[PDB]
Amino acid sequence: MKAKEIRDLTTSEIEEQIKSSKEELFNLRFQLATGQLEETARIRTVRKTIARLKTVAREREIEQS
RNA sequence: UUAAGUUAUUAAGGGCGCACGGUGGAUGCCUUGGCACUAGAAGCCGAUGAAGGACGUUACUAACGACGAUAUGCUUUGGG
Repeated sequence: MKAKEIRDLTTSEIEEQIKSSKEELFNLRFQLATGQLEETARIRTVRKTIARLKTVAREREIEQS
């Protein structure tokens, strides 16, 4: 998910998306550990999604001040 | 046949010369790194936590670089 859609989302939606993305990342890591993950690029994709979500959240809580 | 006399051949190995190899890294050529300077700029950083480090971050990750739990990177504005 890109920064444009992230900015479309609302703050509560940003937090929920961060939670679900972190849960997905955890599941991906566990599959990788157990040897059940072939599509390894998903880990990096989700990591960058989380980074973008947090970036937009920080932008909002900065511009509020 | 005898006697007297003379002189070879031998190379175990060695010497000189020659040929062919090996080892070794000189020499020639080369440059990625240095050395001395010129002109211009700049001449401080730090409790808003520095210099320098430790430990981590990748699908696989021992090391250097980069980066910092938003980690082998995030947003934005321009270039291409």
